[PDB]
Amino acid sequence: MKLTGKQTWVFEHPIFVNSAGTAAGPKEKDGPLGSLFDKTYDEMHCNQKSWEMAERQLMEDAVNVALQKNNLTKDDIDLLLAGDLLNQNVTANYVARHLKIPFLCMFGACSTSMETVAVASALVDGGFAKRALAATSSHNATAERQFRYPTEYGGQKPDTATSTVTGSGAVVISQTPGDIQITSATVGKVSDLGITDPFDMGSAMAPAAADTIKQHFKDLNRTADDYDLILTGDLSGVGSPIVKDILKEDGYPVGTKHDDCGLLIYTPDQQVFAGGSGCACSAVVTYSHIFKQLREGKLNRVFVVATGALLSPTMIQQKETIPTIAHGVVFERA
Amino acid sequence: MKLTGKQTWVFEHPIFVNSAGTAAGPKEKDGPLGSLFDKTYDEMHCNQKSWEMAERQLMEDAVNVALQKNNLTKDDIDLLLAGDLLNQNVTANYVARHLKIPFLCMFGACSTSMETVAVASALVDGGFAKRALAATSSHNATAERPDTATSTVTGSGAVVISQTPGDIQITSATVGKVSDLGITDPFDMGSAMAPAAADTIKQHFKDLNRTADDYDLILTGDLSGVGSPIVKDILKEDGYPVGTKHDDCGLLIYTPDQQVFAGGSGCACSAVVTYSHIFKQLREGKLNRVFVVATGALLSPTMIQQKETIPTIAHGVVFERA
Repeated sequence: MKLTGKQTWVFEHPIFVNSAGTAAGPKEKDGPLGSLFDKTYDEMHCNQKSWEMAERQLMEDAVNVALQKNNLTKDDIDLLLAGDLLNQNVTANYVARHLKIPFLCMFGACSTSMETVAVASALVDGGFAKRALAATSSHNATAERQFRYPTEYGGQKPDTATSTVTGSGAVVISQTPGDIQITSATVGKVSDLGITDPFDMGSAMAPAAADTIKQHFKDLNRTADDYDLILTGDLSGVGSPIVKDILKEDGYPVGTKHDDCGLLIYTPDQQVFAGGSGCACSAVVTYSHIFKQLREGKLNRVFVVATGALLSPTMIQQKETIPTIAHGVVFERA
Repeated sequence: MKLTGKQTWVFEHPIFVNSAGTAAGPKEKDGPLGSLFDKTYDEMHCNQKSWEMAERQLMEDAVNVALQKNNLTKDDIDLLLAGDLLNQNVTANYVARHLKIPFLCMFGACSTSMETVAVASALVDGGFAKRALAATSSHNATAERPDTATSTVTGSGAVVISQTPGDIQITSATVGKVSDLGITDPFDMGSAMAPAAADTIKQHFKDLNRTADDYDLILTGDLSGVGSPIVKDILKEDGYPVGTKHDDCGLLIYTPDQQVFAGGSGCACSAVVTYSHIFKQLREGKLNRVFVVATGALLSPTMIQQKETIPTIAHGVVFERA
């Protein structure tokens, strides 16, 4: 079987990333990775009438640029796996309306990034799709109309807070040889240690990432030594240290091989509090900077773990806790 | 390859439904299928403090009853594929927190029913999971937050899928694509989803070189009173008449006396009707090959506020009396 261990998929047929596209907003463009994005904007509106339309334009760009690079058209794709953090997945659904590609709407909060890639890889390895397209997007303002710090009460947004990344990433997956190769994926399970504070996501998601990372090592009988980098989605300032401790306390120290996209996307000068977040966070950083590091040879085997928080206002209203999840995928220099 | 045609998956290894569980609310319990549900309630609250907790209890029931029937425990499951129509998928996420089974949150409006089952079948056939659990739920109250309107079904259905022999067998699935003819009226879903169902049904026939004659029944999710006639016309106008082999869950779940307008709707609509009544018909032999097509409308208030249209989609799965 392809299922190895408890939660890990090891693909039999070689699965590769044929092309990757990324688009990002102004704050991203001016960040330390801004020059690596395929498309950028100076205005959050992205030349659109509304925030929702902006996020859509971001995904449109990532998808088209990805298809363009591999000299492909929407008709060369068999499956489309996408999802966004805004309810009903408006972004993906409307973009899918345009692509007219058999659509499988995914959603795992800010872990959608790797969810879509993991299942897409499995469907291409299982022979259900010759070519698959996995995409995700996020917009600072759209996510703000859904949830925001109630300033009207005079309090101040805590340092534990984070800032949603404005951008989108898309990737093309198939059995056709490429520079980057997807070798395994670990599907995570829901974790809930009891966190209730909706403003400290880092500490809430840390356990989920550690769980998935730990189960992944055990499933493949591997350790941190088997990777050049263990990249986490958006644990940011608060969660990064916490995940490194839990891993160490579990006998699987990640040491200095760990890093987080939310810490790489921006610079501590762009007033982004703890660090970056959002579905687009892990996606834009991986599809541009970590794919590149891998192509250039600066890296060989990386483990990307997108983390997500499944918390709604109505639930926190009923004294419920904040469940979290983490999904991981292993990328390697072909 | 397993991919046949444009959008259809034909599984190589035999995939079966080992067990199915369903739970429903009062209006369902008193309907013409009420006696077939595993668990029912007389109060929409389902002995819970809030509507959200009620829906959760509904999914808990369906999952446990399904696991109970096949003498299984949450630890016997490798993958959990569920989704609900309320934003952020609160129901599935919290239920998943309890099952602690590797979770893949799905969402395709009222088509989630078949989406979860189709991808679950593919992951079990591809060898990524020995046992998969697909579930969906819907609650009339959480859903709200003329003669064209519909009424959300209160209930939940769950199924267990694996390569271990069972009474019902899943032989193929057709993944649908987004359709948008231009409907903008958020109160006539039947006419908005009809095209999506017709498209998926048509592509499915062409992919497998089949016709309506190859099925004893073509079941649609919740086209209801308005969409059912429309889908039959489009199919006829396309050279693929479904004739009298068509029926809709929203027309079977309730009786035109329970004041449910056009008919039933919601993720739970197609699920509870299929996992109880149509699985049973198949076990008893009253049916042999059925094609279930769950349809969904992807419309939000904020989008309709910007003069946008209503995109829809339909996913189908072929269940066969093994």
